Amino acid sequence: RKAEIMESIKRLYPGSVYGRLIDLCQPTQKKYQIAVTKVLGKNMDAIIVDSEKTGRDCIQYIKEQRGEPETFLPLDYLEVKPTDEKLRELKGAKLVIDVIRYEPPHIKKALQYACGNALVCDNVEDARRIAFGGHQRHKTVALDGTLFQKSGVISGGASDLKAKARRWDEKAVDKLK
Amino acid sequence: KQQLLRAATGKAILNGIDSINKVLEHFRRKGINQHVQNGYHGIVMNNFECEPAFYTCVEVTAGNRLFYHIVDSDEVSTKILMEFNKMNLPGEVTFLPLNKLDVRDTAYPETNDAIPMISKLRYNPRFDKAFKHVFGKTLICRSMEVSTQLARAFTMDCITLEGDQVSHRGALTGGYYDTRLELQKDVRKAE
Repeated sequence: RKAEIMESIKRLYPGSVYGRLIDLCQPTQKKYQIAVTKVLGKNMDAIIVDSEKTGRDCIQYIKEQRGEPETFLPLDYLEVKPTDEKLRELKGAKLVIDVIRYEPPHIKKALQYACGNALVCDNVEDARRIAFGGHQRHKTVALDGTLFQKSGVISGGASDLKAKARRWDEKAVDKLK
Repeated sequence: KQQLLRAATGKAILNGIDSINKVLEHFRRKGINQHVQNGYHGIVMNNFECEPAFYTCVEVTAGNRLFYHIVDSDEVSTKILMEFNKMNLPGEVTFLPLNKLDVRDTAYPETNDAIPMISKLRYNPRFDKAFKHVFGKTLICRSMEVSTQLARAFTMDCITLEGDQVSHRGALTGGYYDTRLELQKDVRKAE
């Protein structure tokens, strides 16, 4: 359909298109599938490339083919902040990137970008108490996929997040593919 | 007439309205939770106007933030979800809670090849922090490459009238754009 363009950019520029985030990482426990799938959202289809250049040429190639808009995170220019590791001490949740496993290790950036210092808590009351209750707010997500951002935004739909989190499962089945 | 819009919306996004609406009437038929109905203000797309030259860059800048729901506060925001999830309904819903919103004070560059995208939207000032949240950080740039310069040097997302995007952190977005605010206009025209 359109992923037939996706391989097309992997082919054209052979060693320089890693693929979309779903392919490069996975949530450790089945538990966190719903929280990780809520935090990553659109960035699960966000094509990770090596340079801003290959980024640019991929967008040009796409326009020619007259295909749907894609996002490229260029590892060469991606401007991310270092994970605040002091948050590993919060007595309720744990950082979201500590629950994702990726590979290769150098795409580490694309992850610090999608995740930042996001947090994953147990229930809704907990995610709220430590997102809004502190002097500094923290993006926080509960296991049912309800999100409390630093901006005040709040979101959910536990039933849709559930169906969406099954992509991680079909993705494992392709480890045997 | 009205169905022309919905077709451009996808069952995914629609199910979150149809559902967010069943919860609203449910509180109504039972006569419980008033603060909620007294504090729900509609979606982002039904609460602002802009000139047709900016339909494309405004629409893509916002994607589906176009359906975030303006509500009075965090408590009206949560009660709608509690029941949304309890009734196990087709997600999803995102809330812009007026009582809670926190948007960063930014000054735009005195540049003459870019304009603040928000200075081109008409909206009720009661609803300010919300539109500032969705649009308060994106410029409309003169060319694909001006976007690059500005989005690199300064902390602002950039986008051309034709939709090519470059984020303040490096992300590149682009592709072929066909031809929602459009039909939101046509339908506002009947009523």
